[PDB]
Amino acid sequence: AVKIGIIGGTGLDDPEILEGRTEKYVDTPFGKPSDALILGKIKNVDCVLLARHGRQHTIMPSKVNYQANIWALKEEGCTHVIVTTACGSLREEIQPGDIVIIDQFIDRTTMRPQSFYDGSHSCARGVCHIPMAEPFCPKTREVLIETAKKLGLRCHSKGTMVTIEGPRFSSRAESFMFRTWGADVINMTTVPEVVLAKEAGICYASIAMATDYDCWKESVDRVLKTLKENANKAKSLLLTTIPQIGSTEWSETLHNLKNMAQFSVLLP
Amino acid sequence: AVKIGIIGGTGLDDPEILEGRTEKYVDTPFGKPSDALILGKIKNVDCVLLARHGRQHTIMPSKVNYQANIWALKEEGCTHVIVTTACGSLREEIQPGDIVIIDQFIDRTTMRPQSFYDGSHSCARGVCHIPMAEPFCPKTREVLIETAKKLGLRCHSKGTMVTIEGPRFSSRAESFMFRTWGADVINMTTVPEVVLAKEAGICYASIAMATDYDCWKVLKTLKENANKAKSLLLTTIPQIGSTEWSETLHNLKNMAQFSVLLP
Amino acid sequence: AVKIGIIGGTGLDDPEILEGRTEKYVDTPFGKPSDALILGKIKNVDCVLLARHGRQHTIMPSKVNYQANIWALKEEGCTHVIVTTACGSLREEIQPGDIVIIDQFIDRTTMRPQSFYDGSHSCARGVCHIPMAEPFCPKTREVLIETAKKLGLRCHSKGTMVTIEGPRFSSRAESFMFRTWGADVINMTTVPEVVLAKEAGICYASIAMATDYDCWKVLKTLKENANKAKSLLLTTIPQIGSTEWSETLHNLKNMAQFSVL
Repeated sequence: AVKIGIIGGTGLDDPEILEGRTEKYVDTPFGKPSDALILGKIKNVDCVLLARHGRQHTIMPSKVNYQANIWALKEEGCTHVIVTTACGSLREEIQPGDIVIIDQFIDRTTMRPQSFYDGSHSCARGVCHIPMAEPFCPKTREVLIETAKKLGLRCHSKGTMVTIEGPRFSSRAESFMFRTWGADVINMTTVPEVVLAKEAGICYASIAMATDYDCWKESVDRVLKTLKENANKAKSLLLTTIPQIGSTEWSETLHNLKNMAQFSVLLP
Repeated sequence: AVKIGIIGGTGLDDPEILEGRTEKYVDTPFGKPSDALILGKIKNVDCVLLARHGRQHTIMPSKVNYQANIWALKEEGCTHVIVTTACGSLREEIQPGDIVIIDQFIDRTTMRPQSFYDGSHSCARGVCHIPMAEPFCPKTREVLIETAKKLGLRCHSKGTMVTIEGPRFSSRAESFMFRTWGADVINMTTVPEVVLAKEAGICYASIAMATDYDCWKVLKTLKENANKAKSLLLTTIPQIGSTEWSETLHNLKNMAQFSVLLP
Repeated sequence: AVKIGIIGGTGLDDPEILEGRTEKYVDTPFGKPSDALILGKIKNVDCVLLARHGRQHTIMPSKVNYQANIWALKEEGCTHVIVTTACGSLREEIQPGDIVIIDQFIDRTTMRPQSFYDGSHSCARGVCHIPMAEPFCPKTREVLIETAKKLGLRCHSKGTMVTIEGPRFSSRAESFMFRTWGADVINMTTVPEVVLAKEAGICYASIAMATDYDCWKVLKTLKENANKAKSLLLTTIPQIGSTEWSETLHNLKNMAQFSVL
């Protein structure tokens, strides 16, 4: 019995994707989420859609309440969270329009809370050191990859996302430097989203859409065109991927995530 | 009608550079600037001088009000902001006493707001993703570069500045690490000043003065550097005032306005 | 005359270490330290033990009040602070159970104040730029190195620590990239602890105990490390007591004072 959190970023602020949709506002112990939860369905599978930046795209990446967002999805009984993110490419072979099913991340954020266990909440007591060797759910990633192959989508099977604080773009020096650190794509929103998802014991996976090369590489209209196409690629990828997920067993996987998440907490 | 904002850093807390000096505190939606603005002129060019750390150098770099400093200068009607910075050298060929007219930076700061568009000020609404592929004004830089040449100053034409949070200096491991990153010089104040200037649509350039090599390899050199930097400024500013800036300024403002996503 | 501050990290939250335990809760202009200072002696050397995370290990690395901790140890008269840290290893040659008398750090923290001189406390006036070229006391590190040999402990003589913000662990890609930066071991507590000890003019060194390989490549080896660290401390501290320091502290004290503008 699965329930799929879906976080929609840039170009997917308010996407018509769910059947039988209901609007639901919640509060959480970490504050309010970016916008109403959108309860709904794809084929037979229960989904919950949420606009990372709010449905009018009014919340900058530094100010996204990632804690509230993941907590609200957890609380609504989500088993998976699949997200999208418009990103810059740091690699010749990752072309504008390409999907990257990222497997790793490099944190360059500085102002964002990264744990539920901050010692200030009684819903999250103790000190948690969550493991990050494998931040993304490999089975959910496997299905995303398989399904994009089916759809005939240009797709990369792994990649390391460097997440910057923003809101500014990179400098050229930084773009070049990120390359030397082994980053493949860049954005402002993966961290700490992915980190909090692990703490919450939720299978998390990210659909990264390369909207353009970052400034290392030697037109707004071209970028907005790429971005709109990318959004439609991502929409089908989700529409086709989510029913595949709803047709396999997950209690196996989910028991191991819930355990890694409990076992990272140190009691007083 | 240019008007040059000038931000004095280490060694330039309280220089006497302007004619017809006048002084006033000013307010901004972002808080108090580091100190009173000093108004005055260099030849026929209107200038605004501001001490980055206060005139008594009382403000540490993580505590500098970058937003108010740049907003103040903008509201005063500045077209340009030319700044000095006392830096360390990460490169053998950038010798103590050299000037670097930097053209890139790497961010190592952790505590500083980098945008006016934080969602909480009526004067800056929207989400702004400002491009930083080319963070300093190349045209302002080019005049600085040419003027340094005419003055016979040891001057490098470009360089990448790594801005650390501070106020502590870098470990030796860190200094070596920054070299592997392609950093050329190191300081505490370039980020976010430079980012906020672009968001403001002001032409920004930075005269960086190597006081020493960083620890991978003070006071007297620092005094000589301020005097070279002051000379560069006195000679550059009348050149900026004698050339045309409308298209440059129009390109900056358009890029900035284009960066802003409204509801 | 010397007095040895001792900060105990993970596995050393409340060690049975000092002769004649006297419990002293203090306050500082930066807040309360993680817990009571424990006063005591080891072979006639005046010591002050402190639990980094509190005696029940309740405070996470990001929330440790490093300013209150260093300041309290300093007011107490400490000439030296020797600390323990439970770390990950980023090198094949640094195995679980090995000790590393670290000599460098790479800062990867984001949330943490790294100075006393913040312009808001009158006990610490002005702008201070503390040199960090040699963050750890070479004198104190040597004594620790010799003793560890004398004790039969696997021990590396130098090493660069990367201090990440946490509380999460590193991703693989971060862990590979730290190696290429030149880090050898990875923790969450060294920075700004080391930095504040320098400002304070106190001799600082750190016993880093590798509990595992970080993910580029358990609870048992931690308990064993704890023991090895206790030993190293019990034996190291009297050697320091029976050596001369006047010149070292003078130079530390002077560098600290000349860093303030």
